Amino acid sequence: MDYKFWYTQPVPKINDEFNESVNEPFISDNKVEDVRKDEYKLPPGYSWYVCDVKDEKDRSEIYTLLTDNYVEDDDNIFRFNYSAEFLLWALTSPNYLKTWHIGVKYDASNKLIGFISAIPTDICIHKRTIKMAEVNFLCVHKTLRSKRLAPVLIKEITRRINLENIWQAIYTAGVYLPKPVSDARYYHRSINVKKLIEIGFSSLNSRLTMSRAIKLYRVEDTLNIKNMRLMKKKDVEGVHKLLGSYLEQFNLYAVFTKEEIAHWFLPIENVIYTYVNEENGKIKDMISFYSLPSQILGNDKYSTLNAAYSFYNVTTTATFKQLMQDAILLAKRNNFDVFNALEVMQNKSVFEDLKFGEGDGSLKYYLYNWKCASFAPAHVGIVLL
Ligand SMILES: CCCCCCCCCCCCCC(=O)CSCCNC(=O)CCNC(=O)[C@H](O)C(C)(C)COP(=O)(O)OP(=O)(O)OC[C@H]1O[C@@H](n2cnc3c(N)ncnc32)[C@H](O)[C@@H]1OP(=O)(O)O
Ligand SMILES: COc1cccc(COC(=O)c2oc3cccc(OC4CCNCC4)c3c2C)c1
Ligand SMILES: [Cl-]
Ligand SMILES: [Mg+2]
Repeated sequence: MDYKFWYTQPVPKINDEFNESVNEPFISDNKVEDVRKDEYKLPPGYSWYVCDVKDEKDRSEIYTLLTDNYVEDDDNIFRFNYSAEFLLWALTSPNYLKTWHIGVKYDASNKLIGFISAIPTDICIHKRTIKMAEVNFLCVHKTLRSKRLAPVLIKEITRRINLENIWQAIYTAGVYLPKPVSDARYYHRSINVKKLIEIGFSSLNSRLTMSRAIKLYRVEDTLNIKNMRLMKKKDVEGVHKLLGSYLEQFNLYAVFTKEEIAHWFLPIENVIYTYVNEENGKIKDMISFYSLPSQILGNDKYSTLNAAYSFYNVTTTATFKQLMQDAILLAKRNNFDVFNALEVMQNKSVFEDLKFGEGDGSLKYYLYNWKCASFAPAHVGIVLL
């Protein structure tokens, strides 16, 4: 389109394409002492608000904002419905800053109508490891859309991040903006087939009757890796090493510390599931997925789609296909209707054999203030939430 906000930002032009050997900021040499110390102006009757995610009430108000106003599917039949407990997990990682959790309230009602967040994470992009901010959960109330509020939120978080002497960020969106480093399609592996058909997430063709669709997706309730168990505190060193060593091969991935591994993977009911296979006290395989339910808009029978999203999966003792079959099965065991993944890492390789369907769109990966060659998604080794 025209991208009049994005064009003033340190990000590539729509027509920019860089050699593999390019790996550097757009703007280097930045200075904390020069960063604006004043908050971005909001329109009359609107105020900044510092959200304390560890306060139940503040967390609940972010949760209602996103519940009613967050990302929908193209046909406006489903809306992402991140739980409050998920938000807590997502936003309170190691060394997080409360003042990168940014709310906008409407003066007169005192109601939260806008939100944007970031967490600090070490990102390796093309073998350069950079302190970055991972930005998520940008949201403006449906009644206030197209008012140019989203650039005010962006600019204000950029200012807040810059104050910490961080100059790059990482983010994903479904919408095309200037300009993806990678673009990954999503795929859906049906578990509760009939519910999926009923709510219009999946469809039948005459070759596929209801009974046939149900047989097609039926799994065996027996793991390929018999000893796969919920991760415990004792497993953090092992997971750190297994995941840490695996991720080195990709062009884009998070460099997790131990403290990060514990946060990111220790299980929490209805938010994050990690399973491990220990052999001789060494952690040899792992599976992880997170819970992201979709609210079903206007379906008489169901109000929630229970969905599991693939997180980080590593196998040394089985085929990746066997690993990801077990991950489908562990998801089913925890009541999920569907197992979603992106075509990142080695995922695409198993999608056909494990009966994933292609979805309807793709997820773009972005860096802010970084110049580098774009790449196919199989070179992406990071999953954002
Ligand atoms: C070094 C530190 C750096 C930190 C900062 C890093 C950057 C982080 C960037 C944030 C990454 C967030 C990642 C994330 O959370 C994950 S992606 C999901 C974002 N949330 C949703 O899609 C929920 C529903 N929609 C809304 O809330 C509104 O439509 C939002 C708020 C999306 C835009 O509100 P609006 O009422 O529809 O629009 P205006 O206010 O009038 O603004 C229009 C301007 O916003 C640009 N826009 C629209 N959607 C965008 C998006 N998803 N990313 C970036 N930019 C987006 C748009 O292109 C236009 O700029 P342009 O004229 O150049 O084209
Ligand atoms: C059925 O429910 C919905 C609700 C809203 C939108 C859509 C359409 O996008 C997908 O159906 C969709 O499927 C995916 C599978 C893996 C990872 C994905 O993106 C991540 C995780 C979610 N937040 C941002 C980064 C996705 C998405 C966005 C489907
Ligand atoms: Cl400005
Ligand atoms: Mg707006």
